[PDB]
Amino acid sequence: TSQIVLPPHLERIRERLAENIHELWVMNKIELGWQYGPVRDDNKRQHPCLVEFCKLPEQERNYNLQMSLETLKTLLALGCHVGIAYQLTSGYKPAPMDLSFIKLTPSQEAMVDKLAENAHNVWARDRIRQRRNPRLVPYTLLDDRTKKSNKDSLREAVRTLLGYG
Repeated sequence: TSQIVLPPHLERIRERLAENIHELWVMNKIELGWQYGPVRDDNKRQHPCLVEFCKLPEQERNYNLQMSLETLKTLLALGCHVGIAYQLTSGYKPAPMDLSFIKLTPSQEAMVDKLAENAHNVWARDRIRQRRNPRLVPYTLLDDRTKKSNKDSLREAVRTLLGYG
Protein backbone atom coordinates (compact mmCIF):
# COMPACT_ATOMS: atom_id res chain seq x y z
CA THR A 1 0.00 0.00 0.00
CA SER A 2 2.94 2.32 0.71
CA GLN A 3 3.87 2.38 -3.00
CA ILE A 4 0.95 4.76 -3.73
CA VAL A 5 1.35 8.54 -3.69
CA LEU A 6 -1.25 10.00 -1.35
CA PRO A 7 -3.38 12.67 -3.09
CA PRO A 8 -3.12 15.96 -1.17
CA HIS A 9 -6.70 16.80 -2.22
CA LEU A 10 -7.96 14.20 0.28
CA GLU A 11 -5.41 15.00 2.99
CA ARG A 12 -8.10 16.81 4.99
CA ILE A 13 -10.37 13.77 4.64
CA ARG A 14 -7.50 11.58 5.85
CA GLU A 15 -6.98 13.85 8.86
CA ARG A 16 -10.71 13.74 9.61
CA LEU A 17 -10.68 9.94 9.43
CA ALA A 18 -7.66 9.85 11.75
CA GLU A 19 -9.49 12.12 14.20
CA ASN A 20 -12.55 9.86 14.06
CA ILE A 21 -10.38 6.79 14.68
CA HIS A 22 -8.77 8.55 17.64
CA GLU A 23 -12.13 9.56 19.13
CA LEU A 24 -13.33 5.96 18.72
CA TRP A 25 -10.16 4.85 20.52
CA VAL A 26 -11.34 7.24 23.24
CA MET A 27 -14.96 6.04 23.37
CA ASN A 28 -14.17 2.32 23.52
CA LYS A 29 -11.82 2.82 26.47
CA ILE A 30 -14.34 5.10 28.18
CA GLU A 31 -17.07 2.47 27.77
CA LEU A 32 -14.62 0.02 29.33
CA GLY A 33 -14.33 2.61 32.11
CA TRP A 34 -11.20 4.62 31.27
CA GLN A 35 -10.63 8.26 32.23
CA TYR A 36 -7.90 10.71 31.18
CA GLY A 37 -4.77 10.33 33.30
CA PRO A 38 -1.06 11.14 33.03
CA VAL A 39 0.09 7.51 33.44
CA ARG A 40 0.10 5.11 30.47
CA ASP A 41 -1.57 2.20 32.27
CA ASP A 42 -4.18 -0.41 31.38
CA ASN A 43 -5.20 -1.78 34.79
CA LYS A 44 -5.67 1.73 36.23
CA ARG A 45 -8.42 2.53 33.66
CA GLN A 46 -6.82 5.74 32.43
CA HIS A 47 -5.29 6.80 29.12
CA PRO A 48 -3.26 9.94 28.28
CA CYS A 49 -4.34 9.80 24.61
CA LEU A 50 -7.97 10.91 25.04
CA VAL A 51 -7.32 14.66 24.66
CA GLU A 52 -8.53 16.83 21.77
CA PHE A 53 -7.09 16.19 18.31
CA CYS A 54 -5.31 19.56 18.25
CA LYS A 55 -3.60 18.97 21.60
CA LEU A 56 -2.30 15.56 20.48
CA PRO A 57 1.50 15.54 20.01
CA GLU A 58 3.43 13.73 17.30
CA GLN A 59 3.96 10.93 19.84
CA GLU A 60 0.20 10.24 19.92
CA ARG A 61 -1.33 11.43 16.61
CA ASN A 62 0.91 9.51 14.20
CA TYR A 63 -0.87 6.21 14.95
CA ASN A 64 -4.30 7.43 13.82
CA LEU A 65 -2.75 9.40 10.96
CA GLN A 66 -1.01 6.24 9.72
CA MET A 67 -4.15 4.12 10.03
CA SER A 68 -5.99 6.67 7.88
CA LEU A 69 -3.17 6.74 5.31
CA GLU A 70 -2.95 2.95 5.07
CA THR A 71 -6.73 2.52 4.85
CA LEU A 72 -7.00 4.94 1.93
CA LYS A 73 -3.90 3.47 0.25
CA THR A 74 -5.29 -0.06 0.60
CA LEU A 75 -8.61 1.09 -0.87
CA LEU A 76 -6.81 2.66 -3.84
CA ALA A 77 -4.75 -0.51 -4.33
CA LEU A 78 -7.97 -2.54 -4.23
CA GLY A 79 -9.29 -0.36 -7.03
CA CYS A 80 -12.33 1.58 -5.85
CA HIS A 81 -11.73 5.28 -6.45
CA VAL A 82 -11.64 7.69 -3.51
CA GLY A 83 -12.59 11.32 -4.05
CA ILE A 84 -15.57 13.68 -3.74
CA ALA A 85 -19.09 12.32 -3.23
CA TYR A 86 -24.51 10.40 26.10
CA GLN A 87 -21.88 9.21 28.58
CA LEU A 88 -20.15 12.09 30.35
CA THR A 89 -16.38 11.80 29.96
CA SER A 90 -13.46 13.46 31.79
CA GLY A 91 -13.01 16.33 29.33
CA TYR A 92 -13.48 15.00 25.80
CA LYS A 93 -16.74 14.90 23.82
CA PRO A 94 -16.30 12.34 21.02
CA ALA A 95 -19.60 12.32 19.11
CA PRO A 96 -19.27 13.50 15.47
CA MET A 97 -22.64 12.29 14.14
CA ASP A 98 -24.85 9.18 14.09
CA LEU A 99 -22.75 7.02 11.77
CA SER A 100 -24.28 3.65 12.75
CA PHE A 101 -27.56 4.00 10.84
CA ILE A 102 -26.87 3.69 7.10
CA LYS A 103 -26.60 0.04 6.08
CA LEU A 104 -23.13 -0.85 4.82
CA THR A 105 -23.13 -2.54 1.43
CA PRO A 106 -21.73 -6.09 1.13
CA SER A 107 -18.98 -4.70 -1.10
CA GLN A 108 -17.89 -2.26 1.61
CA GLU A 109 -18.11 -5.06 4.18
CA ALA A 110 -15.76 -7.11 1.99
CA MET A 111 -13.36 -4.17 1.69
CA VAL A 112 -13.44 -3.75 5.48
CA ASP A 113 -12.60 -7.45 5.78
CA LYS A 114 -9.72 -6.92 3.34
CA LEU A 115 -8.44 -4.01 5.44
CA ALA A 116 -8.62 -6.20 8.55
CA GLU A 117 -6.74 -8.95 6.69
CA ASN A 118 -3.99 -6.52 5.66
CA ALA A 119 -3.67 -5.10 9.18
CA HIS A 120 -3.52 -8.60 10.68
CA ASN A 121 -0.89 -9.62 8.13
CA VAL A 122 1.26 -6.62 9.08
CA TRP A 123 0.79 -7.34 12.79
CA ALA A 124 1.68 -11.02 12.28
CA ARG A 125 4.80 -10.04 10.33
CA ASP A 126 5.74 -7.86 13.30
CA ARG A 127 4.93 -10.62 15.80
CA ILE A 128 6.81 -13.52 14.17
CA ARG A 129 9.95 -12.09 15.78
CA GLN A 130 8.66 -13.24 19.19
CA ARG A 131 7.16 -18.12 22.35
CA ARG A 132 5.14 -19.19 19.28
CA ASN A 133 1.98 -17.23 19.94
CA PRO A 134 -1.07 -19.00 18.44
CA ARG A 135 -2.15 -15.86 16.55
CA LEU A 136 0.90 -15.84 14.23
CA VAL A 137 -1.23 -17.61 11.58
CA PRO A 138 -2.74 -15.44 8.80
CA TYR A 139 -6.19 -13.90 9.13
CA THR A 140 -7.70 -16.57 6.86
CA LEU A 141 -6.46 -19.34 9.20
CA LEU A 142 -7.60 -17.38 12.28
CA ASP A 143 -10.38 -18.23 14.70
CA ASP A 144 -13.72 -16.78 13.60
CA ARG A 145 -14.70 -15.57 17.08
CA THR A 146 -12.26 -12.62 17.06
CA LYS A 147 -12.53 -11.76 13.35
CA LYS A 148 -15.63 -9.61 13.89
CA SER A 149 -13.86 -7.29 16.35
CA ASN A 150 -11.15 -6.42 13.81
CA LYS A 151 -13.73 -6.15 11.02
CA ASP A 152 -15.78 -3.70 13.10
CA SER A 153 -12.64 -1.73 13.99
CA LEU A 154 -11.87 -1.39 10.26
CA ARG A 155 -15.48 -0.76 9.16
CA GLU A 156 -15.66 2.79 10.53
CA ALA A 157 -13.09 4.04 8.01
CA VAL A 158 -15.36 3.25 5.06
CA ARG A 159 -18.33 4.33 7.21
CA THR A 160 -16.82 7.81 7.57
CA LEU A 161 -15.81 7.80 3.90
CA LEU A 162 -19.42 7.18 2.87
CA GLY A 163 -21.02 9.48 5.45
CA TYR A 164 -18.78 12.50 4.87
CA GLY A 165 -19.61 12.52 1.16
